[PDB]
Amino acid sequence: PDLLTNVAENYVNQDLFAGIEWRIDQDGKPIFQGCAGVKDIETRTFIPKNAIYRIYSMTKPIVSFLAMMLIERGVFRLSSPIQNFDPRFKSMKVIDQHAHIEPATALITIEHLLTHQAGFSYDFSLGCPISAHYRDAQLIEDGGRDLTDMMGVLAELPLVFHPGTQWKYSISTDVLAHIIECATGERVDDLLQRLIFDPLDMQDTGFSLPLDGASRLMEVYGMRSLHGLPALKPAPHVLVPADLGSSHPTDDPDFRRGGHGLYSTLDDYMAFANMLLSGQTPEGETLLSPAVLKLALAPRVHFGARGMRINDEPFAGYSWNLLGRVMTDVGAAAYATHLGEFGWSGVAATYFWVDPTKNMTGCVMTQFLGSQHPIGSDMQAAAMSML
Amino acid sequence: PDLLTNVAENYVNQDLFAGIEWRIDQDGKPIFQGCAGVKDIETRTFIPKNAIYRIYSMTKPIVSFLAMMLIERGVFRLSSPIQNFDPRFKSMKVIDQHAHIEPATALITIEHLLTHQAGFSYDFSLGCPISAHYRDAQLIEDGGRDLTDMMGVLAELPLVFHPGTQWKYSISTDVLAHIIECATGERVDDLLQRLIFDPLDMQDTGFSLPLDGASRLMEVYGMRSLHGLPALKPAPHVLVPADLGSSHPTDDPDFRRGGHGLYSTLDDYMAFANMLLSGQTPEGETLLSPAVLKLALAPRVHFGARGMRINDEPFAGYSWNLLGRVMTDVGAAAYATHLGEFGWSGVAATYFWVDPTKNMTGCVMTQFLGSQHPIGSDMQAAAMSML
Ligand SMILES: CCOC(=O)[C@@H](C)c1cccc(C(=O)c2ccccc2)c1
Ligand SMILES: CCOC(=O)[C@@H](C)c1cccc(C(=O)c2ccccc2)c1
Repeated sequence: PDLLTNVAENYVNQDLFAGIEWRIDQDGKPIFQGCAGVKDIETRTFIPKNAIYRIYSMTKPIVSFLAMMLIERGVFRLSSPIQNFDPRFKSMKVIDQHAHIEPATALITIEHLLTHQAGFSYDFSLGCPISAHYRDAQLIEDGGRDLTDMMGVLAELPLVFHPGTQWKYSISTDVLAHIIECATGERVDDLLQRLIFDPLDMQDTGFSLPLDGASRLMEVYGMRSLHGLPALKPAPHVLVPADLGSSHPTDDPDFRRGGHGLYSTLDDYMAFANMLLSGQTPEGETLLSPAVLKLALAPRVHFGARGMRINDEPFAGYSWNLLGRVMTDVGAAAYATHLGEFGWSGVAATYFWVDPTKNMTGCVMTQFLGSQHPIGSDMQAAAMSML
Repeated sequence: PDLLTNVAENYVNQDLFAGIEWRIDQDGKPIFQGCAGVKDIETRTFIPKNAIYRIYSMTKPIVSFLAMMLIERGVFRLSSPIQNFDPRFKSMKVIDQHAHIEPATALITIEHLLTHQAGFSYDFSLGCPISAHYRDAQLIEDGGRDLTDMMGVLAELPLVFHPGTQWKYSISTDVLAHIIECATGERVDDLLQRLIFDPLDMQDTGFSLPLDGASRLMEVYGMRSLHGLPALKPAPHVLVPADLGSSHPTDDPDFRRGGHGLYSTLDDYMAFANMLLSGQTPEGETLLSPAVLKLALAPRVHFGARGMRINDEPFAGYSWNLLGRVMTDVGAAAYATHLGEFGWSGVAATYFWVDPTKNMTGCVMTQFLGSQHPIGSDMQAAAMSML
């Protein structure tokens, strides 16, 4: 039966999500799709055609893919030290949980940024030795700050381990977007437009709403913590509209980031996901050669018995490649999948996957910040059970 | 029986040493003393009255004692970073045996210099990752270069471990002499004269010969390796005059060092050794307080299974304090001693000890570079056996 509809309708009928859309493609054509709920519970307006979602860290596979294209074109290489493009990242320091600070003993490379092994942290990282200083600097909160300037502020702060020696999910994709700009002399949003969005016909994807976009933007629900102080336990899961402060502008022509900030649609993101099965547009144009796509997807960071964790949340059986998660042990997995399934997700509960063993892609779009309910994994599992 | 004479005479009669003097004091007055052999085997001139010896690293306890006086007087402290006095030692790097170089993760302190834990090495260190670059720079060989200038060259080279983390006998006492000059605005030789030599009436001790000193200087025998390349096995122990090149001038008024370079006499060095029993001159003037002398003599570096070693030669049962060796386990010792016996020695086979349990001091003066025979320890053992 249609387990995907069941999952989505149950979430809407339990007042856990306002509105959900999903699509599963196989061999580049839709095989399951649906929608549940509404654009916003306040007016119960129906989900519009080509509804728009804040995809947060589903920005990261796109920016990472751009970096792989630029590696293929010779702009830089995985081993390139980022200080060669921005000397503000020369002479980094490292801080630990015992207040000890010392010089970094390795240079940060492009590969370190793509694997979150550079030693950067994130503003909302609970218990982190440096996240308090990120929050004081408002690195994430101040979305009106130009990327180039935010990077100058970040560069003055210490790392939390020596580059290459550990893994911690981080602001490093934003550093990557910035280093792309340094290396090319172009803006990351223009490069994304020319190299990825326009060839794949992702006309609704970008760091600002399209002209007719305000009426299609889905409402975002959830509770962002006071002052950005990382919470010690989950807030109650309640459909209250979320206040984004100045972190996620809708119409700032200079807003651009590497780790979040894109708006997109279900249809646009599926075009990107389907492309990742081959590296080609549907017309057959190559965005990334098979050899470099294989380089990008191969498991690259392997985890100990604790596994891959973000703020202590597990990604069971997943390793990390240059674009995001990749399933490397079905026997350790916590929900239905196949070896080699890859993809990523965002904090407003958007989720996608690519499953090469089934020539399958899937994406769930919704807007709930810090959900206590893993809707993305639930929908993936339903789709796996159906195919 | 006079074991000391028997040892010394056997060494002279076996053509191993040209000339030997010794004196052992108890309670500040001589109990055993003697001489054997000649000033030089070429003319067989007898050892002159107030014969002069190149004491090499028996310079180090003198310069270290000076540093303790300056600590007592508030000039600097054990924890003082040396870069505060000479910024050429900011931003040190560390090299390892696998060609890897990285920034030092700790600042070098005065204490590190006094304990040879700063990470410096020495030109003649066999197998050392950096000693080839010391030799290329001629740090030891170029005795005509001003101390201040040698330090500038040394400061550009990497350490061989992070400061504080290991022990390696080193050029750090020369760094200490230079930092003393930076901290005080005075020259180390003027400070030694005023603070130590003049109070102890050590009128023949200094970095150049007295005006009547040339005829009193003992000839120096042995083989220095060609180009300074550290030898893979001992050279034959043969009494041939040694060529010191420009490493050890006799009449350069600006030659001064921390780790070697002093000329002295048996009588002068015994005045210094006897003072180390109390921190006082024989007239009762305090050069160093009892509390700071105890701080200087307390065992400070402890060694693992292989023990304290220099170029793989062992100092069995010895630990390191701020002035040199200190006996911390008679059950591990390789020759007669008592708990707390301390002192040092030099590469031309001069040797001294202070034994607080016996209120005893002893010194052996001779001139043979890189002796295969441990004459100093043999004479200490003889004297211990005669009490
Ligand atoms: C998936 C992408 O989200 C991120 O990981 C970073 C980029 C991010 C960026 C901007 C805003 C937020 C939050 O609003 C938030 C974070 C943690 C808990 C509750 C809310 C998070
Ligand atoms: C005790 C003080 O030894 C030193 O610190 C330096 C000043 C030194 C200076 C000049 C010559 C030598 C050697 O002749 C030698 C070194 C190693 C092996 C064999 C011979 C050593």
